[PDB]
Amino acid sequence: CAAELAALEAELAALEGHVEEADFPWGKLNNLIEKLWQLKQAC
Amino acid sequence: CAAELAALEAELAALEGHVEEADFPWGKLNNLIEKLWQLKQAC
Amino acid sequence: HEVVKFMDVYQRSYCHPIETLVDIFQEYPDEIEYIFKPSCVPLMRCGGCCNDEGLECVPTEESNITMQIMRIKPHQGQHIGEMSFLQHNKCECRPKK
Amino acid sequence: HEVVKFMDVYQRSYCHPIETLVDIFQEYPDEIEYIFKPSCVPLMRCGGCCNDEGLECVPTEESNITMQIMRIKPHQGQHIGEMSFLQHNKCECRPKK
Repeated sequence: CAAELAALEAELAALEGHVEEADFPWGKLNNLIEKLWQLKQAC
Repeated sequence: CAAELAALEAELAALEGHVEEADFPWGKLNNLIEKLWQLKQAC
Repeated sequence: HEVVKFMDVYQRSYCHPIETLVDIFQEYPDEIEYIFKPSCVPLMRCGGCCNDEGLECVPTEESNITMQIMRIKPHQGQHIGEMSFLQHNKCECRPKK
Repeated sequence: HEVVKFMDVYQRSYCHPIETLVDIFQEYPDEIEYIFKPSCVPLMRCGGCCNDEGLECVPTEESNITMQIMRIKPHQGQHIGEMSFLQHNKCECRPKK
């Protein structure tokens, strides 16, 4: 759990500063947020 | 907080074994449950 | 009263299971002879937003939970028994049909 | 998978503030020129049951919370600003009118 959680949180950290960019990939962020919720539920 | 919380929890403990009695006072229980929720929110 | 930062808002509002107070009648519609106490139960159910008009938040994995519920039958009596309810373990934003 | 005991069910389902995912449009109906991202926010709002047909669960004390929300105006641009929402601090079951 801890490893995968760390990986997902780092992916989120690398996206979150970019959300105001015109062409930001919201779908990528959304898929990651679904993985984070699902991992927290399972863990 | 701790004192009032203790008082309310004891009131709940004295009611909860009686809920299957034909004439149990649901309104009394309901008013106590509202006080418990409100106290937890405030505390 | 700190202000909630954008990404925290966005994560917390995005489609995921959330505790939802669900009417028992709604789940057990073949039981119109009974009064249930409580009348509603706290269940994990998908909720929140997808932030895309073409998608909707739907369950992709389910589970079950059992709770003690009082069943009242007018002009007979009452009993507390164990009733099972569906919960949502995982949710996804998927295309509207 | 332990079964949830009656009094715990009853306390958890009884009228009280619960985190509820609320559509921003619904709260800001004079803003139909905008797309909001996220489109919904997590707010404490009264919910649950009263276990009496003559009563309904209503707020008796309110408060406010501020969140960062992206406001998009089509054919112009977007910005993240701070938006305030109403929350419910206390709820009671009171007579239906």
